[PDB]
Amino acid sequence: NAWEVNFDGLVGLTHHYAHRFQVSNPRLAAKQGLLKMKALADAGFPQAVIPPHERPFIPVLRQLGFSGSDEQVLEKVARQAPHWLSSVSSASPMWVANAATIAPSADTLDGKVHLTVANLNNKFHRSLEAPVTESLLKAIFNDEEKFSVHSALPQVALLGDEGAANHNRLGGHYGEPGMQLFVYGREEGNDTRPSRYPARQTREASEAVARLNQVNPQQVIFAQQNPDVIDQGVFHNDVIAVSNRQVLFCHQQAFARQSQLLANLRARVNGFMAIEVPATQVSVSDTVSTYLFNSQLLSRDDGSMMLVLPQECREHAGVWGYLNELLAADNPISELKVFDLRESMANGGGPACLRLRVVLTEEERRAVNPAVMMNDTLFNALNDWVDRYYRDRLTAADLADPQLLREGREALDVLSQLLNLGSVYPFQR
Amino acid sequence: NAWEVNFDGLVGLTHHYAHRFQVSNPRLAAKQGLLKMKALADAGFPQAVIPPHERPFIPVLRQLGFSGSDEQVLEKVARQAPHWLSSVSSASPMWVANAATIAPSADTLDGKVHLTVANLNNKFHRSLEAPVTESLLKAIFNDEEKFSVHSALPQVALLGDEGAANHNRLGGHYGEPGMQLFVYGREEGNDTRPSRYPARQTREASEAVARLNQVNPQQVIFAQQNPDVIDQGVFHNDVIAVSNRQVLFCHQQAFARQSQLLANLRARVNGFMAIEVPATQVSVSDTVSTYLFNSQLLSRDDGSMMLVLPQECREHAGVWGYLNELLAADNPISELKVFDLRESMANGGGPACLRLRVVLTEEERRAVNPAVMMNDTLFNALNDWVDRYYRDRLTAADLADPQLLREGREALDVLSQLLNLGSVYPFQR
Ligand SMILES: [K+]
Ligand SMILES: [K+]
Repeated sequence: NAWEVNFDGLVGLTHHYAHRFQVSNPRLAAKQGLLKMKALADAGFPQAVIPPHERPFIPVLRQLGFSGSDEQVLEKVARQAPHWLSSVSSASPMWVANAATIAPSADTLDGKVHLTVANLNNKFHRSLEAPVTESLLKAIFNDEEKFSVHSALPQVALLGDEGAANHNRLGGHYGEPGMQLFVYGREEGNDTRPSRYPARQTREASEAVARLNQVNPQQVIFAQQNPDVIDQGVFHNDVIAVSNRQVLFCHQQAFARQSQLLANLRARVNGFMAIEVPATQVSVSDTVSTYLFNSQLLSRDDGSMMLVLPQECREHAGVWGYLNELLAADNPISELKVFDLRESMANGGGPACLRLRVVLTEEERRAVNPAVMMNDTLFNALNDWVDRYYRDRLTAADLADPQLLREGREALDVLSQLLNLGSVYPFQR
Repeated sequence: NAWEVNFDGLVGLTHHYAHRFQVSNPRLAAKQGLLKMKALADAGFPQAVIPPHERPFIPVLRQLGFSGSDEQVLEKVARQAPHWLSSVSSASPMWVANAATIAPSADTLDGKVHLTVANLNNKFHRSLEAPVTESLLKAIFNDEEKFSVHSALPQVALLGDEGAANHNRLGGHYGEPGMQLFVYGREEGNDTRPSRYPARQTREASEAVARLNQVNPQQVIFAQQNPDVIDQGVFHNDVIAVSNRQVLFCHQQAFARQSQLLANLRARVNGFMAIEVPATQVSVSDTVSTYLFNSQLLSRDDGSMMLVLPQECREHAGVWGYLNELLAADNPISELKVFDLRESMANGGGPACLRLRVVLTEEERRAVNPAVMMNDTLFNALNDWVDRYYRDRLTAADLADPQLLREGREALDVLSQLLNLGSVYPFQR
């Protein structure tokens, strides 16, 4: 039987702000993330980890015209065009919800697990991720008889893809064929689209990923996000809705043709249950500020569920009130769990943004690189690694420091050994 | 003694329309282009050629999720999503003015000729060109002691680059250090930008290419295109202005701060002469429909110049009238030459769009692959090749034909032998 395994992103050393804060705490950011990972693991929810990337990323600076040695390039950019430093030093890869789109073997035509890297074309600093993200996935899901990793879609606005963050999977047990729901923000020919915040996900992209992941045509549904919610701050579906098994926890203003979509899911998903949060109870604004929907909806063995939320949801009387009501109402959600993720939330990432859901059978679980599976040993090893290399204070100005560069290179080289990934980074090649 | 050599694009076999004409004539399109090439060569203007690309381009269709053999992929796309066929079968590479940005050795810090491939990120069908365009340039400008080809900038809207079409070079003799003028349509932070037709060229990209091409900082000027002209159809600078030696032939509504730009050129370029066409005489509309500014401004040995224009300029009484006046006025232009380029103009390409200007010293000219330099032998060989493989009629519907695919592959394989390029195309690797 298959279980849903969460793969979380280990915050990188250059985590920074580019709130009125300019000083970040990389070390604390990583520790907060590790704590969430460990807690869930300890509670019985399969957990794994995905490492940070090479930052600053000098290769793209060379692509931009700066030549010399890594340190000279860094110096030239610092002196001539320092704004690029921030753009090539983001710890954004930590939000693995955007790393790729997953298709469990129960939904594929060739019976293998498929993962398609997201190009993340809309944002320059995130578009840099794809190549390295592909290497990491291939080093983690290395067994080609069980896993199939596809390269990201062409890097153009027409095929903007933000991955799992806009993906959903509904059904009975995880191991059974499920219904996949792809949410997009825009499509060619459709005049209905955001007018203040461009849509990062296009239907053309979603459909291509569906194709690449060999998804059964009858087990896929494409739905357009409500354009008005996007203009309010919902840049990904995972900020206004989340799914798990037969449940779809969403805001009433989440989808363009919501009524139609839900009815369709009810007809196609056995026992499907939609939990819509009316705007009266919680507004879109409240949703965006608390990240109520960027929560993880987990399943226990008895069929009950747990909601993992960021601290902002508890600090908001209105949302907390709603959650306690939901807890007592007639539905699977029987527990609420809150985590302090201030560092990630400062840059726009909640509990779900930091994780990538991968349903794996018992045999597939065994095929995954064991060095990335969470347990006491990995937890302690990572914590020590963080205490050794991560700084407690960082600003954009420190990105020009050659020593930060050197520290990050050693750190990643040591981590690649710890996670048994080999020479997975560009600088190692 | 350096000369400016024109490298024209040989129209590909899939030239088609995706006016209301639906039937294209690939063969005629190629022959019209060859005729212009030959005429200029015969008149004494150094001329060379750049081959078409692999079309349909199946590899991108696979990236989009269609698997199987080349024929099956083609079949699946034709049946499932036929609109992709057109987007991967464009003969757009013919407009080599967008292939890359050139820096003559007289302007470079390392004394070599630099060529940076344009990403052409704005349009999906043209963004496919970069990789193959890079291989072709490296096979034509193969001597690395004389030429340096740099890969295209990252494929993101922030770094949209359309190449030479937005470039200009002013100065005395071609071989002397010249003043480079980079024209862009938008830049970050600048609220001044097109509002109807997105700007394909960003200042950030222009500046990066300037760096890649090792351009002397004092020999470069960045100027913003007038946003109002862009919204009227001027998607590239070579549709509203053209330079040559000490002359800059442009429309009065060409640049944002025109007065300041021209005064600056007057101060930095000896003998600089700006020929501004007032709106009263020729409107922007007239400009866009006739392609008056997408003309080639050539130099003869005595210092006189010749304007190479598309038929549309002669057919427009107003523009033709202005040209005759310009010919008699006090300036270097002493001759007008018109060519029939209806096929290319049908898709938005005039004489200049079909050519890439490369200033080369005598030694550099000798270093260029001799097999692509224009002469009677190459001219006759190419015309025969065209007659053998090009169809007289074509529509988007024919792009699904496996036989057209096979014809194009053999044609390109034979052409690669004729032009002594080796296995330069993906299908040959
Ligand atoms: K409940
Ligand atoms: K004249």
